[PDB]
This record gives sequence, structure tokens and C-alpha cells, in this order.
Amino acid sequence: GLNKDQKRRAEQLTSIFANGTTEIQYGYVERLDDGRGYTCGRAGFTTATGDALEVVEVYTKAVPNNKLKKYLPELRRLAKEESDDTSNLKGFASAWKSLANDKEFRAAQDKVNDHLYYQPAMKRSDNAGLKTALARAVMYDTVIQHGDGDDPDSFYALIKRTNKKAGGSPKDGIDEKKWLNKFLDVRYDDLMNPANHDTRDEWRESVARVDVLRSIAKENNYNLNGPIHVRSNEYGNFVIK
Ligand SMILES: N[C@@H]1[C@@H](O)[C@H](O[C@@H]2O[C@H](CO)[C@@H](O[C@@H]3O[C@H](CO)[C@@H](O[C@@H]4O[C@H](CO)[C@@H](O[C@@H]5O[C@H](CO)[C@@H](O[C@@H]6O[C@H](CO)[C@@H](O)[C@H](O)[C@H]6N)[C@H](O)[C@H]5N)[C@H](O)[C@H]4N)[C@H](O)[C@H]3N)[C@H](O)[C@H]2N)[C@@H](CO)O[C@H]1O
Repeated sequence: GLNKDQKRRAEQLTSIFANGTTEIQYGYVERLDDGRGYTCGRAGFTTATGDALEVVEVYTKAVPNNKLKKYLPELRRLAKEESDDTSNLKGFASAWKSLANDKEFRAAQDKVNDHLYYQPAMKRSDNAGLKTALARAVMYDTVIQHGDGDDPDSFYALIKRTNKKAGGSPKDGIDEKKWLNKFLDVRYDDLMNPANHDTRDEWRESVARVDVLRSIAKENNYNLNGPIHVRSNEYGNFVIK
């Protein structure tokens, strides 16, 4: 996978793309009007897509009778229905934000992120034969935004479309740097015109993350060494140690 430094750098890139800061925002909650209800915390776990529910489940297992427990029935219905409704989540956004610095709530988010995003990104990276930290970091950021579902905008759909366009994966012998450049092209195209129309407007404004990641490749920093300087017209300027 990614070593301690590389993983932190990958996460700080993802944090810039999600929140305009290298400080991971565990307390973030916002309705984006992208069909996902509330988008929350370090991964942008959402109330429509099932993963905010998982965070609250994991937190409730560790800390019974916490301030978010009462939202479980509505969160469960929202996940079942893939619903954008936030009208029956009064107080949820403020309660989530109030736990931004809570050790157990942060740990619950880290656990769900590891299970849903980091481990699947590293597993699919292994399946594709990716050897570079930068490629693995791109996969990690990609699964966070796109999810690991079965739909045409999903992480694995992007991998398969890249493999087709590139003539194979790096495991098959395709040069990993060329493959990653094609992957970034495929991801850009998906963000500009996703199959999921609800997210088209939001995702079109996120394409700058592809250029930030490509700029690391163009510096030939495939080991994701630090410091990294992000120089983005969209997000601004950042340093990542
Ligand atoms: N102009 C910039 C702005 O862009 C910027 O604003 C930020 O912009 C971000 C990008 O738009 C935005 O991010 C959103 O939030 C998160 C990412 O942080 C995204 O949310 C994810 O969306 C996925 C796709 O819908 C969801 O997918 C689901 O994933 C799960 C888990 O993998 C799948 O479940 C699996 O299913 C399989 C098969 O059934 C099964 O085998 C597995 O076991 C299951 N685990 C689902 O199938 C899948 N649908 C995902 O759950 C969800 N978390 C969202 O897409 C992003 N748009 C930021 O929020 C926004 N603030 C600002 C920043 O300051 O700057 C401006 O300048």
C-alpha cells in the first residue's frame, strides 16, 4: 500500500479537493444538492449513499447512546431509498460538526474509511499491478469521490475503461506512467459527463483535482515524496510535508 508518509500526503491531497485545506475535516457537513443529501466528514460520507449510516453505526457500536444514535432510523431509510432528503435530519449537521475533535467519532470515520475506501483502493491497485505511490494515491482519491460500486461512474468502471483504452493494465505490461495518464483522462471525462446526472454539476467543478494529481506526475514525483506544492487556480496554493 502507501507508507505512513505517502498515505498522509494522499489524504492531504484528498482533503484539499474536498475542503480547500490540508487539515482533514472530520466535522464537515454540507448539502451539495448533488442527490447525496448531506456530505460529511473526512470521506464525504453521505446520507443518500449509505456510508454516513455506516459511520453512525460504527460510532454507536463503540459509544452506545451517543448524540447521533437517534438519527439511525432515518439514516437507515435514507440509505435504503438512496434519498437526498435531509428534512428529517434536524440537528444532525450540528451534532456531527460538534464531534469534529472527538477521539471516538474520528476513529469511527477512520474505520469506515479504511474498510470502504483505503483497503479497496489498495486491493484494486494490486489487481492492476500498480507499483507507484502516486498511482495508488490517485486510486485512493478516486474511490473516495466515485465510490466502489457497480455503476458507470465507479472506481472499478474507471479502471476497466482505462485498461481498455491503454491496451491493458500495468500488470499486463503496460507502462504505469502512461496508464496513469490515461486513467486521469478517463476520470476527467467521467467528472465532466457522469452517468449519474444528479452529480454532473458538482463533479464538473471538481475536475481541478485531476490536474493537481497530473502535476505531481509531471514533476516525476511518482514516489509521492515531500514537500509537495499544490499550485491550483481552483483550490489555491498549499504545501504538503
Ligand atoms: N470547485 C471546488 C469544489 O469541487 C470543492 O468542493 C468539494 O467538491 C468535492 C467533489 O465534488 C465534494 O466531494 C463529494 O463528496 C464525496 C467525496 O468527498 C463523494 O461522495 C461519495 O460519492 C460516491 C459516488 O456517489 C459514493 O459511492 C458509493 O460508494 C460505496 C462505497 O464504495 C459503494 O458501496 C459499495 O458497493 C459495492 C457494490 O454494491 C459493494 O461491493 C461494497 O461492499 C460497498 N461498500 C456504493 O455502491 C457507491 N455508490 C460514496 O459513498 C460517497 N461517499 C461525492 O461524490 C463528492 N462529490 C466535496 O464535498 C465538496 N466540498 C471545494 C472544496 O472547498 O472547492 C471548490 O473550489
